[PDB]
Amino acid sequence: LQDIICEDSTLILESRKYEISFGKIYVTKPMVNESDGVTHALYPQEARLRNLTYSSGLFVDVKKRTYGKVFIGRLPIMLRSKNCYLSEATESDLYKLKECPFDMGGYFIINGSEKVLIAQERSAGNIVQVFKKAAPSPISHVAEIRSALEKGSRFISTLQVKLYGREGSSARTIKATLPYIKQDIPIVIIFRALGIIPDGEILEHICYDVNDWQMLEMLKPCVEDGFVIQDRETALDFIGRRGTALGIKKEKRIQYAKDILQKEFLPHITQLEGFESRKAFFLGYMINRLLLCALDRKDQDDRDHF
Amino acid sequence: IFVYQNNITPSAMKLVPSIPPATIETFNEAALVVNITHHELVPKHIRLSSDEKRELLKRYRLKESQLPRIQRADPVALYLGLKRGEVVKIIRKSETSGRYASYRICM
Amino acid sequence: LPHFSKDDYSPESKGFVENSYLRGLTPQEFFFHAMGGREGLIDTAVKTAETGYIQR
Amino acid sequence: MTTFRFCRDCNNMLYPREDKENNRLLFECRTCSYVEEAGSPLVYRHELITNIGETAGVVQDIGSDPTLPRSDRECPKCHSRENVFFQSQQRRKDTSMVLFFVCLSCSHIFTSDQK
DNA sequence: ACTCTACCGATAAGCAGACATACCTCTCGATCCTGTGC
DNA sequence: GCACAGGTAAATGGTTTGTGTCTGCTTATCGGTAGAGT
Ligand SMILES: [Zn+2]
Ligand SMILES: [Zn+2]
Repeated sequence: LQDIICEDSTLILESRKYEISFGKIYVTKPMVNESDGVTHALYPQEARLRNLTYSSGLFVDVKKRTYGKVFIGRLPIMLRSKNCYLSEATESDLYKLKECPFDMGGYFIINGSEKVLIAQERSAGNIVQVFKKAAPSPISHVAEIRSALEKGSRFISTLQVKLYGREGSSARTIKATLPYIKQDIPIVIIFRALGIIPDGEILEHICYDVNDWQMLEMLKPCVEDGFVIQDRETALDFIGRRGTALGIKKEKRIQYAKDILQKEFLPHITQLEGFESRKAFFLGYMINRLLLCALDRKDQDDRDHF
Repeated sequence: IFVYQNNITPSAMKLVPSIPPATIETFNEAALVVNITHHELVPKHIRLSSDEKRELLKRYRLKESQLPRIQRADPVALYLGLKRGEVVKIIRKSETSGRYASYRICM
Repeated sequence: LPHFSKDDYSPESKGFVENSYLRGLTPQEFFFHAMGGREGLIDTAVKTAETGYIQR
Repeated sequence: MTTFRFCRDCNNMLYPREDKENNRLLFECRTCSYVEEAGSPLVYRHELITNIGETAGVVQDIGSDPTLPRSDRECPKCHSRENVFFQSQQRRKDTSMVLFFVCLSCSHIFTSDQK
């Protein structure tokens, strides 16, 4: 609650500056507002009998500045929680309050009905997984990561790297999939866009061993496909031209590509400056994992693993 | 009857149906290496004359469209050179009756 | 299972129940039997719908 | 290409080419010339089957894995009565069920393929 | 004799459409309002 | 004193684990001859 309150609490409206700057937040005990306006403690038995909601009001601090405590809403309280009256109650107190001592709590009382939140099962984020596609499809292997921010807002940005061409086909190339870009981009171009211009450094990042000639042979078509791009600026403007449909001149395309790489390109490693080395290393690790899966040195990841 | 060796052109195929009232049939050596009618799964096919077809239709009180159909491109139809509207009698063995006769009309 | 060693191809580790229902089952073969029963239940659950659609 | 030739100047790799007049294959970079004799008959090698004795990374900490089974096979060199064995790490059905034994005393890898 | 390009046939490969046994039983929620009026 | 009537919201960017098996439409791609010379 405090993390969400302090996440985005300052907003500027326009020396005429208006700010809100929401302060700390606290949760009070469960209370009920009557018809005449009086207030009293709301116990779970009374809430169940009167078809009320076992919710407790909460307040925040405004602290308005131009250059007190205010009501924001009512939050339902789970039974037998820290804010519930039954947390510290003994057996005698529970019997007096007409509550069964064998009750375990863990449910919400809304509108006089008991509701239980069923746990939802989802795949873990920030995990690199490799799977093999169908034979008729032109994609052999896919390596994708569902990057997401924990403390920050929900993003769920998926970066998928696919190996184009089947084993029989000689046109074996690797193309990634940047967010908000509707066409696959070669890995070498993306690596150049991160500032790693020389090809030897690209190969060093991708493979950590100089004796694995099969991986270098597979990467050779990629580095050949990266012949056109030779500097960081050309890669950046190529990426920018692959985004917006030439709405503005190519001068802003480089800035747009840089911003998209700094923000959405794997937004779990970091988001500030100095991200080039770490993101390039992570991309190289992903490529290495994909090639290891292709080289049958590792098994396909299981989606049923707990 | 013309038997080509490997392949035939679409223009060549177009040329074939241009000789009235005669008929030209094209066959492949690969398809003619093995006789289809000698297979154990292929029953006997007997072509019916116009009088026989009329008698069958009258006796069973059926229309031309109210009969089982066999494609003109069927290998047995090509073997027998069946034309459009011809009726072929099929005799096959059955596990419930000793003999069974069925009729199909080329479409 | 975590209670076995790596690269173990012995029948006990691969799901052979050498016991009987009267004698009782060890936890490993109990888990294997549970997995088999779950697979069977899923198979019947899919098959009834598929055969119903086929019959229709 | 068993090995990749990298230009001494810059860091790009070298394309294959023939001198024609000299009748000698030479490797040349694109950012800079860097012309040399390129005395290597290897231009391309293709592999179709799994390498014999693939084993694994066999790090020095291979003996610290509690899940690795242990046996009493005699070590060919140091004659120890202890080792850890594992099957081939290839991820298909083409590989056999041979076992690779690793001694934790001399770090020697010996197989059980008596044949 | 096959160049300079046109319609014939014969595929590959991507774009969407339809749909998943049958019978009944019970409970539980929701079916609008905010800018605008003198 | 309180009611009265139009769809003025979001622009966006954005989403989701693992649905196959034919069907039809619309391109892209591949051979093959015809309008005739030195
Ligand atoms: Zn160079
Ligand atoms: Zn040893």
